[PDB]
Amino acid sequence: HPHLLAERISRLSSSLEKGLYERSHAIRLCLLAALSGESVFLLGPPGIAKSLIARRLKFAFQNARAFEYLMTRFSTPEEVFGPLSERLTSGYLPEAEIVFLDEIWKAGPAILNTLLTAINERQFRNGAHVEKIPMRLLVAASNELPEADSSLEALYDRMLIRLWLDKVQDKANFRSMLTSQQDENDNPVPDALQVTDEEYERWQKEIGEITLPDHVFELIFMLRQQLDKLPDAPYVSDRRWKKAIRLLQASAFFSGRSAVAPVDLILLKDCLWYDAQSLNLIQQQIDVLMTGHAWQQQGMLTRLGAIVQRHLQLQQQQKTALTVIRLGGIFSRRQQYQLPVNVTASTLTLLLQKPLKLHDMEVVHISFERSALEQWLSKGGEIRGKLNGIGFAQKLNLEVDSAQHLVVRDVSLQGSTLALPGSLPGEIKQQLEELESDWRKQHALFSEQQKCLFIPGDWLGRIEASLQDVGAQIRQAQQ
Amino acid sequence: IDRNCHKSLTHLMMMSDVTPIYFRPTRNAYGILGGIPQSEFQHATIAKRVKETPNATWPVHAVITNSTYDGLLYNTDFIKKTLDVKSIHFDSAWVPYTNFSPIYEGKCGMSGGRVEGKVIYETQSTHKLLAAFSQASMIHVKGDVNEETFNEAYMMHTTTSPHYGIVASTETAAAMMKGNAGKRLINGSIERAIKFRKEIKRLRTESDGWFFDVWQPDHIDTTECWPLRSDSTWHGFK
Ligand SMILES: Nc1ncnc2c1ncn2[C@@H]1O[C@H](COP(=O)(O)OP(=O)(O)O)[C@@H](O)[C@H]1O
Repeated sequence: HPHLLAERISRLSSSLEKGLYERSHAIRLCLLAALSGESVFLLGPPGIAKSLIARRLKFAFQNARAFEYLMTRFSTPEEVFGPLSERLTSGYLPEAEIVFLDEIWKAGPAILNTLLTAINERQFRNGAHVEKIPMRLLVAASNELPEADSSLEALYDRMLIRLWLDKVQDKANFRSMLTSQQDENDNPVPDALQVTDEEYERWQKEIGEITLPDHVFELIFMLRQQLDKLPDAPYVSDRRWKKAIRLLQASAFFSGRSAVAPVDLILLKDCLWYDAQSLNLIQQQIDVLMTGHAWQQQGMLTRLGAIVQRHLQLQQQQKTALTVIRLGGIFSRRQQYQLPVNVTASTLTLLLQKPLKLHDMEVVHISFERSALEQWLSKGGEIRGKLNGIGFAQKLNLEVDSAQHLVVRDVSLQGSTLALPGSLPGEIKQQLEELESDWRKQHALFSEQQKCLFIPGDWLGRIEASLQDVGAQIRQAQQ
Repeated sequence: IDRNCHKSLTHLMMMSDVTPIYFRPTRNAYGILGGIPQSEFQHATIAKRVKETPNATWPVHAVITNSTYDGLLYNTDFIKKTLDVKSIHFDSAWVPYTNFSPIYEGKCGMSGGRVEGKVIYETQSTHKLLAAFSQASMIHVKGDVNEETFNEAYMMHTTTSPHYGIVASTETAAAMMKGNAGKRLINGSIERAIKFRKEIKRLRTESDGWFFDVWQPDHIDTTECWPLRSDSTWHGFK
């Protein structure tokens, strides 16, 4: 049942896009805020399809009312909500569903005070008491930006989505747009794709039931701390973070998912900035976060770089000697330490060059105990080691060498430098396949949730390029 | 705690279960570390690294290396007002003389008055640039501290039989500087230092070849502390 919901939404927005080219980000975003109870703001020059999107989304319902109003410098509240006789609000805003308000940055002080109460509580005073408003989508467009210290910032800080529209730039998409025959006043939405009033009240409750994975909280909390490190970043209060959770839960709900997906963080690019200066800062930090901490992009770079450094170090170890390192600290006797990641076994064996006659017999390999080698090289004493891997741990005359080696002395005071038996090294290939397998696991999640309708198309060229860059580099060292 | 800390300050963080916050002092290319910028003392900076670093509360103590190992005094007139710390420490282990000269007013923690709600901690060395036996130090107090219970912590590192030969020489350093007969040693050391600075520039141009250079401004005619401005090239601090 949840899988069939993503197909019905994809077909609903298909007819809405027919007639407005290069405006998929301004139409698909308004559908998410209408089915979840959010708002949206537009900005740009008058004439980039800003009022038609408010009159196009009403055809996707069955009981929607349009309201295209233009705020002026001498506008009165009695001409916006309805003149009083108690207020004749027949087809305006208190009983409408989708209202449009253009040039909102020039109304009076009484109009702004009424728009703040119709968003948080969906109520509006009517002389004495208040009443509910069945508003589903709130859209507002303009052209200029408000002041830095004014009373108009109380409404801008409450809106969620801040769309950034612009004129057309592509030449291929302008040919059919210049001579379009699609009418903007008909009903291109079929009668089978329109939702009813019963399905709307049920979807408003199932949004809050979406679980919040632990991996998603690690990216949202990190993004909040990243914005605090930049003094030029816009100030975001706790009210925006509470409404941002509903935006991500509603996006994955209509995409055939039951939990919050990490790909839903792309919609946060239009919910933090406020002007043209902060526009290039919010879209920049999210692009690094999505291509650095979302699918563990940088998490694989800190491990691949260590393999390249380790591959060059093993070139002089894989003829074969054994260099003993000195452990740190202030001690009287010059203590020695074993090898770290090179050897890990407990009863490993050690070879030798010139053979000696120990205990009146020949030997070709001597094995030492890891639990006994760490104590003799630190606390001192005498070491005990068996011969040819058999017998008991007999005592030997082992000492330290000037070139950091293991010289085994016998009854004739002869030297014998010990060494470890040798085997793209095996350690490099073992550590590389584990990192390469993690890239396929992170790419498998991205090769399933990319069909989300609420994702901009221009971001697919940057997220996929970031995953292919690591894959092209991890396959070069294995050549 | 300051980033440019001494070996003694490292063992302090290893014996107390605290969460220190390290700063980022300025530096050049010759290796001479500058000082902590003024942006690290504002109110938007102290609580900035507290929430980012897990397991950290409001800082109740601040250690400032003033001066550093090379000898670079800071500006205490701006730290005592901007830095909102009720326990600001000044590591004055290299300047036991910022009082007996008028070119040091308002440059150290002892110069000025009692800051309301704060206290100045200075551990000036005694057997470094004075005249006393080894194993001697002082603890300056500018405000209100502890003494009854604090004496128990002092006895944890000091034996019950102190060596009076060091104590007699420790107070002697405070008596050798009192009066005009002691103030001539501070001003006399400055006059001999400025004279040595002028002899380097005199033997540099008149010489035929390379010669040593003193890290000093182009104008050293005055007798005071040369400030590090922003329109100079001798300090090289960006
Ligand atoms: N970028 C665009 N692509 C396609 N059609 C557009 C575009 N901009 C405007 N239009 C068309 O112009 C008509 C009027 O748009 P209008 O409401 O004046 O836009 P705005 O509200 O931004 O001034 C609409 O029916 C729309 O189809």
